[PDB]
Amino acid sequence: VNSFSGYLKLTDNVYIKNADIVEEAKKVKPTVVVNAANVYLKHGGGVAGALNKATNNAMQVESDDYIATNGPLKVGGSCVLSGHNLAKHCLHVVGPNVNKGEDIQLLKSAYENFNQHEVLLAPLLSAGIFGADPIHSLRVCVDTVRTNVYLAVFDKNLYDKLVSSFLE
Ligand SMILES: CC(C)[C@H](Nc1ncnc2[nH]c(-c3cnn(CC(=O)N(C)C)c3)cc12)c1ccc2c(c1)OCCO2
Repeated sequence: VNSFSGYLKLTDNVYIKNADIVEEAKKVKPTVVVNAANVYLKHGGGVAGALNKATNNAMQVESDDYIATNGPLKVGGSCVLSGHNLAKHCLHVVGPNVNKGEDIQLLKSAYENFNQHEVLLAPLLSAGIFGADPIHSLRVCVDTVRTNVYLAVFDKNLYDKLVSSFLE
């Protein structure tokens, strides 16, 4: 049903809210929820661990069967699988992990995957323990994504800093 509410409108197609992406998926019932994935789809930590636990491990079981036959994703790449009880589909997107020396330039490629979907509920790619500058990830999102993206950022201090810096 894609019933998003309580978002700040940053541009004509990018919205942001201080919220847990899991609670937003349960309220909104989106067509697509984006996972902040890694190349072997190991759903531990951050967004991935929270989405997988909210599916009672159904996401991990499906992802392990996908990887057994198809192998790992590339950094900047994505994979549509089931959204289970959270969404119709889950778009698993791998942003670069700059704390592990991956190329920050691939963050644009990671957000370009969003353009295949009319509307998405998504996290801020490559933030948290992946190490990218959040203000930079928000600018790449705004400059790259043309479809409707609703960003859920589960940290009030980070949310306030992003909004204040975007509005300068
Ligand atoms: C930057 C941060 C704030 C962001 N995290 C998040 N952004 C949006 N919704 C989120 N939910 C959770 C979460 C975790 N646990 N729970 C359950 C819970 O707290 N319960 C009490 C039941 C919910 C984290 C989260 C982020 C974004 C991208 C990343 C990244 C992290 O980790 C590495 C890859 O990429």
